[PDB]
Amino acid sequence: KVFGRCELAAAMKRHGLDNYRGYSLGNWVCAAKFESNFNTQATNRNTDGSTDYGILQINSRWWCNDGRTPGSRNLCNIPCSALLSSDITASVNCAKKIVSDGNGMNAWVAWRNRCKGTDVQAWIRGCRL
Ligand code: NA
Repeated sequence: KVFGRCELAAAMKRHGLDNYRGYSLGNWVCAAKFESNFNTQATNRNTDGSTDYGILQINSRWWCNDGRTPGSRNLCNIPCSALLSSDITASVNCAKKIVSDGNGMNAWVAWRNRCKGTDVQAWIRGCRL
C-alpha cells in the first residue's frame, strides 16, 4: 500500500504515535516519507546484510526475523514480512519499542539527517486529524 500523507498521519495517530516518547506526529510522517515514501512494501538491503522493512524501514539486525541476518535479534517478536502489511499495526508497535531504546528517533538515520530540527509540523499541514 502507498499511503497518502494525511492518510498515514491519521493511521499513526489512531495507533498512538502522535507525541509518543515526545515525538509529534509530523516527526513520524517525515521519517516515513524519507524511509519508504509511505510505501508499506519498501525493502532495502544494508551493507551488513541485514534488511530494512516497511514504512519505517525497521532493520532485521535487531527488531524482526527474516531468517537471513546471522547473529541478529527479533526484539519485536515478528517476522519482518509483517512490516510490509497494508495494516501498519506491526510497524507502529515495533517503532514504539525502537524509539524507547534510549536514542529516541535518532535510530532512524534519515530522521536525524532530514527531519530532525526541521518544520516537521508541515507534514501534517491541511490534514483532518
Ligand atoms: Na533478526
